[PDB]
Amino acid sequence: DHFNKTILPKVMQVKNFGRSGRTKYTH
Amino acid sequence: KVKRSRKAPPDGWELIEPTLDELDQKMREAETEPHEGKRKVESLWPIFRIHHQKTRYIFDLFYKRKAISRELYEYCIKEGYADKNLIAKWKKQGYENLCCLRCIQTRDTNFGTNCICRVPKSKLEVGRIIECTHCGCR
Amino acid sequence: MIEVVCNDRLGKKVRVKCNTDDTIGDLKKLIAAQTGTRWNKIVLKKWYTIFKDHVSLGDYEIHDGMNLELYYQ
Amino acid sequence: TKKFTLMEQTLPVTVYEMDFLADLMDNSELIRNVTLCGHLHHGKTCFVDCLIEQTHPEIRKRYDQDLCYTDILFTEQERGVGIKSTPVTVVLPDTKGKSYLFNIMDTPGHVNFSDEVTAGLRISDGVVLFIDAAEGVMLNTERLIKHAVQERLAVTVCINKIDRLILELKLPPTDAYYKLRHIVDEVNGLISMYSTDENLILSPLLGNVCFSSSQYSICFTLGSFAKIYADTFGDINYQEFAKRLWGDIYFNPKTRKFTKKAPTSSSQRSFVEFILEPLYKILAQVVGDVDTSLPRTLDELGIHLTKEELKLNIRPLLRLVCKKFFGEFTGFVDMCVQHIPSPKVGAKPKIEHTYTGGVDSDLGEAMSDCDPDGPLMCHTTKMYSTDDGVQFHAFGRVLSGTIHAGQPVKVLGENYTLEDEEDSQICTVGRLWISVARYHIEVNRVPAGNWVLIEGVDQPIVKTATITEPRGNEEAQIFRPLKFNTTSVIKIAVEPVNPSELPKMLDGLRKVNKSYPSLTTKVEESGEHVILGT
Amino acid sequence: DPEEDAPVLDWFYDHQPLRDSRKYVNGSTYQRWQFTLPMMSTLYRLANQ
Amino acid sequence: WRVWLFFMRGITPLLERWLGNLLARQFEGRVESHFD
Amino acid sequence: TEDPDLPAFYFDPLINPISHRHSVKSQEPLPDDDEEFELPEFVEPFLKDTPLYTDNTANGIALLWAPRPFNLRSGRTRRALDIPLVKNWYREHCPAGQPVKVRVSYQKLLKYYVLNALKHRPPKAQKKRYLFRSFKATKFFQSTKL
RNA sequence: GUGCUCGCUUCGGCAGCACAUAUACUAAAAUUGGAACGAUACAGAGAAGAUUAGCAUCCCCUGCGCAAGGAUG
RNA sequence: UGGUUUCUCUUCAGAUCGCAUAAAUCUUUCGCCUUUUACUAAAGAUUUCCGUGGAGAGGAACAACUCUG
RNA sequence: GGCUAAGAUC
RNA sequence: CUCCGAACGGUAAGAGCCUAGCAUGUAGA
Ligand SMILES: Nc1nc2c(ncn2[C@@H]2O[C@H](COP(=O)(O)OP(=O)(O)OP(=O)(O)O)[C@@H](O)[C@H]2O)c(=O)[nH]1
Ligand SMILES: [Mg+2]
Repeated sequence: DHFNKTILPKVMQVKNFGRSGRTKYTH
Repeated sequence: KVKRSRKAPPDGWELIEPTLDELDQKMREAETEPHEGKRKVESLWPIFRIHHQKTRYIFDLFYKRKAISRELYEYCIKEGYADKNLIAKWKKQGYENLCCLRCIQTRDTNFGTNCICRVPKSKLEVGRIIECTHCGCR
Repeated sequence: MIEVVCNDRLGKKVRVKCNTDDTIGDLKKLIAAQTGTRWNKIVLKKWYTIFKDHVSLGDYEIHDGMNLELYYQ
Repeated sequence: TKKFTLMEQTLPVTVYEMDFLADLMDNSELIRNVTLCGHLHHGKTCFVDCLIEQTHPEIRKRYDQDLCYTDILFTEQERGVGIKSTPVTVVLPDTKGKSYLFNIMDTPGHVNFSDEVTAGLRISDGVVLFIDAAEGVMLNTERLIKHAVQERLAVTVCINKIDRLILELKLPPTDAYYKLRHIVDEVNGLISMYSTDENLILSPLLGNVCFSSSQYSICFTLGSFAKIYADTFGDINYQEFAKRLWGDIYFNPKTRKFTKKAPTSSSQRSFVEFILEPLYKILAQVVGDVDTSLPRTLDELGIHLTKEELKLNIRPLLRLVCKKFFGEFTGFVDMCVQHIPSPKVGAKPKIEHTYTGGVDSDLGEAMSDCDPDGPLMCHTTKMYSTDDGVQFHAFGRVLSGTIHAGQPVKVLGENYTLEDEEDSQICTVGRLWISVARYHIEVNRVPAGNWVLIEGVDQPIVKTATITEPRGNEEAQIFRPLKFNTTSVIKIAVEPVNPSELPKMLDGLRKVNKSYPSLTTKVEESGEHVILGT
Repeated sequence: DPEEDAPVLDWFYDHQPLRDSRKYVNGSTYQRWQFTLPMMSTLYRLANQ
Repeated sequence: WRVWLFFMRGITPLLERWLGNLLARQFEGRVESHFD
Repeated sequence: TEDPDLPAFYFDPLINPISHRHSVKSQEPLPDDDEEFELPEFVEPFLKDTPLYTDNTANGIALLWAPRPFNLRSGRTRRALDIPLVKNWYREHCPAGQPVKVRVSYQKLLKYYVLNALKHRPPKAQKKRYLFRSFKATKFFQSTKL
């Protein structure tokens, strides 16, 4: 969480080949 | 022990208060008895023996002596002083001194019959000092 | 603040976030708050190296993500 | 048949289909062609179901959900507004009650669906409209009053949903008569726009107002409630001297005097002391205390309620106690006296406003009896559809004639029936019968007055058309098309997704133009198929 | 209080009369239960919160 | 309480098939070439 | 009803009243009253006017407009795992303010409200019953109460 | 054991009538034979390969497997 | 005509059988993907389980209180 | 003894 | 803005010695 995660291109939630959940928590 | 109703039991309960307390203290001391001495099912024998004497005290006070009121009789059967099924089997003329309600079950025996508890000694064999393992006595 | 993951055997694996200068006695209180045992009966181990009860986390160089094999005493 | 509802194995009826239904269609003096209009949701389609439950022994009433049998379309049951009128023919007895043909047609009441009302009003005779007693007049009530009086038809108001004034507002009965008089003054005040019925004023003393409750199955007309009073050991000359319970005040001293004076300081009118006072009391006795004094009020009013009916909820027990008390809807005796002027006998201005003259050849011919006119005098004004959607069915009231099965009819079109005869396209109409809400009769003959569902003569018909026999017709003037009294201002274009299905959308736009009258599909010059809507 | 909750005094306090009341009999082994009009009227006052 | 009572209501038909074989092993003891 | 001091049927102050109610001119006795003066009447009215209007009216009418649990006069079995007690204000457009936690919690609770009713609506046929009742009829189990 | 016999017939009892008809891998037992890849001490995965591969034609263990994996002729 | 209950067992359930609602399987779809199971939810139909509804059969409690007619 | 890319093959 | 993951793919490979928590309830003379 030390990164700002806004300069990053679209989204990087988990880069470990296990993204079952597809959410960003705005809806 | 907690009465588990808190509903102001009527008259006659104080007349049967120390008698039922002595039977309840006997069963609680029998429940705290260790498993030593009893072979396999002999430890459950004082559990039914204290339960048989507890049902005989309420039934004699209601049917035989007829001193207790019916309102105190229904409060005693609801609080757990005596089982309603044990008093129902004793109402019939065919069974008045039955050992336990488990011995009267027809599906309990492997051969599909009754136990030795519900059998008179004159109709039985000559040499037999057997006791009912499920019920507890004859 | 390092996120030490006290990952023992048989499913007991929890995350424990503690300060760098925090002592190991404060870490066992946080590890017991996620595992459900007494903090006095928890012994942390890393290949037969039983940790002490008075040494800070900054002395062991336990960085973020440095997992520990939890055991019970 | 997953398009609309239909019959269910020929459901029975208290009226005989041959001894009573066949004889009523021949007698033109007892026809009573009516058409209900109502407001948007004033309980008109549900009220026709109450007449079915009073006539048919099909007990499927409002136990949990409603029993709207007039709305046959599946979209009408899902949306709940109804987009198609359905003619209903049943046997509603009067107070004497021998037999009435009761040619009714329940039209929807949405403001955009005014074209279906103008099709039914220009075809039927009776214009008995329903007003919700909770809201009063509305936008649909003002447009229907101007449309009915301009068509030279009758008028008879009926304050429906009268249970909302007691069970949903808790209004006092003294103020309820002041509110009910505000409706009748506003309805008669709105009726004073077309100055042609100044002697025909809508009033409950003249038998025009007919109280009812479509939600809870009640009827409190002045003729019917007096007959229910005299039946309960009254013997006080029902419908002969009981026409004084409006404005007059009864008094227990001088009990044989319905004077107009006010003896006591708190003594309301006779309507709020003999009619609305028990009606507020009977609803309060069942919905207020169902465990105490409920059989006491039922035995005092003479209502033998069984133990199974006593074990119901508060809503169906209120409807079952009212149905056992009132019973048959005898309130339409006032709707047969003040209204329903017996078509083919007293329908002389009806043919004068529909046909384009036709003096000495068709004016005296169509105003004559059913049989001896001869060229069948047919005029359809609504094109229904079957379960397949392809084969259409016509619907119209025969003015004077009888073409049963064999005789074909030249389908006189809208523009192809003038002195310059363009096309007729005559065909044999052999599948003509009488229609109901859900069931469908199978009749051979078809006299005047009744609504005939002619089949097979609807393919060269795109709008309200006429049908006459080609056996010597003198080519009279055809009927005028139905003015919808509302211009379809909204226009939405429609084009298929795949462009290869161009005649498939063109054939569907032609069939949709025959169903809805106001839908005038005008093909634009740019090739875009437009559709005008309300 | 025994002023507004009078018909629901003893019935709304335990689970054994909730299914085996046997007063205005309601199917003693937890069957279809039938109540009165002020019995459900005092019920709706507590459920309105 | 409602969600986790339904969790055991779905696992009670499940776990008899999940752990049914686990309690049973302690007493029972456990391409295109085909077309050519 | 705001308070049970008002009577059974009462003209509520939150009702737009009838303004005139004097459109007719009948200060003098009408000639229809003298015409109906030869109409006698001595019988009882259409209902027995021995009681009043109503005693328990405010409690009874409000119970009629009550929702599905508080309106039926015949209580069924209705298992404790079948009375949700949370969907009464879940599918109701609840939040007046704006919490960020309440928005997705109301959206997800309404999601499983639809999804358990959209495709999960079978006729629910079955053939078997009495699973644990077969164990009670065995020769080894025994029933008691504790 | 429970209730009754116009029984002996006292009312202390006896005899008869009616109901109740076969529980129990039987014991608080007797012995009988042994398994950690578990610690400790010894040396410490070679500091080095010329056939080029799979598919089907008999069983133990991990796992909940109508997924899967090791060993196999 | 004549019985309020309670427990056992025999069918069909096309009624929100359930005014509320779980899991697994099969055939198609998406996201991650690195071997696999545990994965995300859109459609449809097959079981299991939590339960229930009318109608005959056998026991117990006042069946006698006399219920409707 | 069959199917596998004259099975690829100096 | 608060959507929190678990196992397998992993510790080898062996030599001599040492000690343990376990299980069956028999027909026979
Ligand atoms: N509770 C109650 N509801 C009523 C009563 N009368 C009418 N309604 C309601 O009013 C609604 C309107 O009646 P509909 O059957 O739809 O007929 P309609 O008034 O012509 O309305 P549309 O069909 O939409 O044209 C019905 O659905 C009823 O729910 C009543 O007396 N009591
Ligand atoms: Mg309608």
